[PDB]
Amino acid sequence: NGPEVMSKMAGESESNLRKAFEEAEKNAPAIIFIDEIDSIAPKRDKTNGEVERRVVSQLLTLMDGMKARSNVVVIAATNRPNSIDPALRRFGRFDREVDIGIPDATGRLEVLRIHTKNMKLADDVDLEALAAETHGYVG
Amino acid sequence: CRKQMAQIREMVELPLRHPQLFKAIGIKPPRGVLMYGPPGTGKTLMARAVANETGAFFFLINGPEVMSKMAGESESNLRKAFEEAEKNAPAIIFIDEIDSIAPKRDKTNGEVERRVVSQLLTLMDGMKARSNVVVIAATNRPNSIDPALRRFGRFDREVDIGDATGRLEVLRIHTKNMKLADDVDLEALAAETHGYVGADIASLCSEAAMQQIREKMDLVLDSLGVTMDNFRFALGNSNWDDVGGLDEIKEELKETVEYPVLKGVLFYGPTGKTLLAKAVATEVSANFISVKGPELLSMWYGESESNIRDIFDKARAAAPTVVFLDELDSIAKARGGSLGDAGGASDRVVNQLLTEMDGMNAKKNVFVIGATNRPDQIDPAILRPGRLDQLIYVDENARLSILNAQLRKTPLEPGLELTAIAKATQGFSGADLLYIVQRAAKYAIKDSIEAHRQHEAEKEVEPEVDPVPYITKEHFAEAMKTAKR
Amino acid sequence: VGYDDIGGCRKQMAQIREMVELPLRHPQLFKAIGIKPPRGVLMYGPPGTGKTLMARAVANETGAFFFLINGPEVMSKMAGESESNLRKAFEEAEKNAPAIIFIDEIDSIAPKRDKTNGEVERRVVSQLLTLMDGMKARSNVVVIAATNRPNSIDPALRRFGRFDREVDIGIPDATGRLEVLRIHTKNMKLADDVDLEALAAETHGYVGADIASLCSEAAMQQIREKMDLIDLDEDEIDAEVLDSLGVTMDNFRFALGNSVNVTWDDVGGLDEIKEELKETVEYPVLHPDQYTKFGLSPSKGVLFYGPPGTGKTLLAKAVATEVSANFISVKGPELLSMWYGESESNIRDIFDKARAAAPTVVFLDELDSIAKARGGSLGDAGGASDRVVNQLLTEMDGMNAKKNVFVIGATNRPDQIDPAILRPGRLDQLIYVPLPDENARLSILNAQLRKTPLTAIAKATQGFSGADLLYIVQRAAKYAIKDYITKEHFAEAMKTVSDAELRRYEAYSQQMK
Amino acid sequence: AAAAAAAAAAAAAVAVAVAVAA
Ligand SMILES: Nc1ncnc2c1ncn2[C@@H]1O[C@H](COP(=O)(O)OP(=O)(O)O)[C@@H](O)[C@H]1O
Ligand SMILES: Nc1ncnc2c1ncn2[C@@H]1O[C@H](COP(=O)(O)OP(=O)(O)O)[C@@H](O)[C@H]1O
Repeated sequence: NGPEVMSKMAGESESNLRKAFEEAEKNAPAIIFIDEIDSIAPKRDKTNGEVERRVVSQLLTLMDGMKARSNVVVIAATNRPNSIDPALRRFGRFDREVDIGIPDATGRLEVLRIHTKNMKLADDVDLEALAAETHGYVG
Repeated sequence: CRKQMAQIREMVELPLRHPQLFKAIGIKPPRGVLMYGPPGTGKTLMARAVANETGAFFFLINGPEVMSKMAGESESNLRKAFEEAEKNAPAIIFIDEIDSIAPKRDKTNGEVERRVVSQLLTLMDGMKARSNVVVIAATNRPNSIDPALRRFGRFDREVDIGDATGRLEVLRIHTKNMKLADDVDLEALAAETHGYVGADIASLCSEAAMQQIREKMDLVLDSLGVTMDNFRFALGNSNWDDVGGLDEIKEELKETVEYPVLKGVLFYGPTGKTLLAKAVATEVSANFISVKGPELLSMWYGESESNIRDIFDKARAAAPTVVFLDELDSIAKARGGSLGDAGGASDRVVNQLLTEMDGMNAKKNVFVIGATNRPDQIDPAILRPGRLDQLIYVDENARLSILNAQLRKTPLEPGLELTAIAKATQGFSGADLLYIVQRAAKYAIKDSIEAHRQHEAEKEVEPEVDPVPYITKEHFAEAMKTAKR
Repeated sequence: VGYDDIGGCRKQMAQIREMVELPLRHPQLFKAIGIKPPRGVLMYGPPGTGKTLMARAVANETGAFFFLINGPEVMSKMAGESESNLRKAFEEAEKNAPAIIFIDEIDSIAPKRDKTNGEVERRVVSQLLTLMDGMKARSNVVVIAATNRPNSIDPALRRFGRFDREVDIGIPDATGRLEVLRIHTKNMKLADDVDLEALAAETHGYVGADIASLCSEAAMQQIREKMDLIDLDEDEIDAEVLDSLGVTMDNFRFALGNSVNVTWDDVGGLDEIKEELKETVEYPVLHPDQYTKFGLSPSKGVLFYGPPGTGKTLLAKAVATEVSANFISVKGPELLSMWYGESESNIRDIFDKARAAAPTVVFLDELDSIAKARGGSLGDAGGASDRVVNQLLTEMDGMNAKKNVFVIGATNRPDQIDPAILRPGRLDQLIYVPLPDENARLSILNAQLRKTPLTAIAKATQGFSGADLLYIVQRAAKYAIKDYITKEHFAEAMKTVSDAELRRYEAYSQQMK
Repeated sequence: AAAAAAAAAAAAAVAVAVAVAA
């Protein structure tokens, strides 16, 4: 959880990230998912404190350090991509983006079918028509 | 970039290879070089070539790689880097992305930033004759730079880096560590690639590898090769002849333009004046800047000799250039006498135009291109000899060529001839032909939507992909019914 | 770094030298006379005029501490930061030995607290007021400020104690500019055939800071001219290249190329008018000792009037170039504005620029449009015309010093000007420029075709203007480019001014006599 | 142990002026 990397004792967030990566590495070529990276990775313009810099730099150096045998991948999921520290976008840290956009009519029909497949539907249901009026609906 | 490369090589050799000669000359102004221009031109490639062409030190410092968070951690780091570059040998310091540690100290509101820029200025100013160190700095935008950094002493030598061989070399460098194929030709990939720089070739190679892996998965380790088709479909899934008629007129115009560049011109008529201006701006091998008629006086704050003044300054800066003045009558309008606020504004605009057009000597190779439909409302003070004397007066074949060029990327019906439209329309223009074509397309789209709705109704109570895939002659005959001149 | 690097600012340099050295070299003298000096200077003038250089030279030649403060640099958007920066700067300056603080561009941080809207700027102004003058105001520290417009400063700042004295560092004169040029070129090795006097006379309108840029550009051009064929020391240094260096006249001329070039030669005819103009323009500047021993000021105004395209503006440019003065040419309608008080502001600004760089030739074309008869117009345009006319009257001859400015008017309707601009002391000289005669056509043909590869075409004019002859010459040149200058071009060009105007002009010339 | 701190200084506004055309 993004905002859950801080701690109470003086300078424990860095140790938290270090032990997190150590546990992710020592067990297996695992996959680690950091939620709401924007909460702990804002552009330098919007940074005034000092713990933010320390934790950001610790995360940068952890991301860069990647042995050939590690075989671990990071999954980032931010709904606010325009307010991220660009240092993370450099090659070797985060190169492959995934623009999860708004689905089309077929996608909306698929979602409708997925969600409605666990309820008692009357015979009159026609999800095809519903998947044409839900214009701006997303997920 | 032959000329720019030679200039940079001279500026990096003479102040780095013959310091004694420079001292004997008695001028030591060369200490900082800036490189601006559009992105993806080879500024980083030029920096790498300079660093790999000389055995001197290369202390590269990025823009945002100076911020730490500690008290004065950026100025101390800059001072340490400068002292190392001065102590090691006469060398060059490469500052990539200079747009990050120079917020102009006037719009910024931070503290560390306003202290670093000052540290960089006081470190660039504190270079003596015995240092023999140079600075090269790359940037993306040429406007977001502090003028104090571009002052005489720190940054005075700016270059504007505005090829296929470098692209082929980068491609062979990237793909030389992979079992690609046995029937691949990287020359075609280096020639067809125009705007890629540095990373686009790597992305193309990665996409080719991914497509090769996907190709040999749905149908094995040693039998893996990225063929030519993989790179072809990775490139395809990544990122004067148009003026019919007036052949002798366009030939004379081209010859006159070539001879002067080996001042101005004005077009008048009923016709394709903007088309001719676009063709000149496209197929002249020179710069081109176009503004509207009443768009040059819409900047306010005395736009009269402010917007036009800055337009002429930008034109004279990028010499040679072409100033496409659209709707010259609307701008000049024969100011004469009006006795009002609008009359005063028109007089001020006319005076600004006269004082920024008559002051163009043989230097700067300026060229003003004007166009109008009614030449009666043009100011005679601007049509006088010595300022703008040319008068280009502006058919069936031209109309046919325009109709054939407008319907290039259009699925027209095979049983259709455009000579009838060219012969029927005599005093028409390209705008009216475009309007007729758009009306025909609208009629075809309406017919297609009606056929689709009929097919949907019949299905609810199968045709091809489109019931009318091509525009028939009936659509054109119905679009030309409401066509005017 | 030293006083020897100062050129042209003799009186100001001596003044500051005294004010900074007397209380440091011999404090006991001031104890004997029993007062303290003023610790404050306000430099005002155009940018790039040795302000910072002079300040640092004084700081270096007199053992002290020099602290530089930039105007926008210390300004901060955040609250409570700017004044803290000022306080700490003054504190650390006071911690050192006798020191000289220098505030560059102080007008950016002194908005007078009158028309300002924000709160940070007025707070920093108050902080400056407290730091310079207050309980325990200052102890053995000197404060200097630099600005371009000194009127945009808080009046509380221009008071004794805060800024007691206000030195004026304007554009240097010919001798000072020569001093600056030789000071810069002293380090440079100068080749023969180069004379500094001519290069100082030609660079008439240069502020002084860009003289160094001119010299550097000339050196760069010379070294680039001797590097295309000579190697760039990519293998080994040579000894035959070190010798035989030095800039020549061509390099400096090229640098100057990087306000018009006329040398009394292109002008044809009008011999007596040329003689009178050079007479009345040259003596005020060439030999002013004769005037000052005769104790009388020189005439300044001149007015031409006649048909158009006769060479009035060309004559003005020629006389401006013959002397080493500047030249400001403006058109009549080019200064009018539809707003209230803007035309008069333009007139005042032009004349202030003219007086700030003497000697200067100001040229007013189409004077009828601007200096129309006040008379009676009963309209808003009439009011604007009256106001601008009055501004001209009071700016050409009013409560001014009139140090050295030569106003030259050129008009086409001499009857539409009020009888107050033509008063002696404003435009005393009224000289009618007539059409050229046969001999004048010979002269104009000879002077037009100087750098080009005649009586028959001179007699075939019959009362044309010089503009027509220029048109003929340009057409011939264009046909030569299209195709030495052949006779057929002139033969075919001969085929390709109202009498009423002539009548009116002669009427006014005779009535005037 | 560490600690945080709040700070709110000021902002920047825009004014509108009137002119008198002759
Ligand atoms: N009288 C002078 N003698 C020598 N150099 C001068 C003189 N006046 C101006 N300069 C040059 O002007 C350049 C810039 O002027 P400076 O006084 O440093 O700045 P500014 O007046 O713009 O604050 C410096 O290179 C200085 O050498
Ligand atoms: N005596 C002269 N010597 C050189 N050129 C002249 C002379 N008289 C007229 N001309 C030329 O004819 C035109 C004279 O008009 P100009 O100098 O603009 O004056 P005006 O203010 O009277 O319109 C210019 O093209 C000028 O080059």
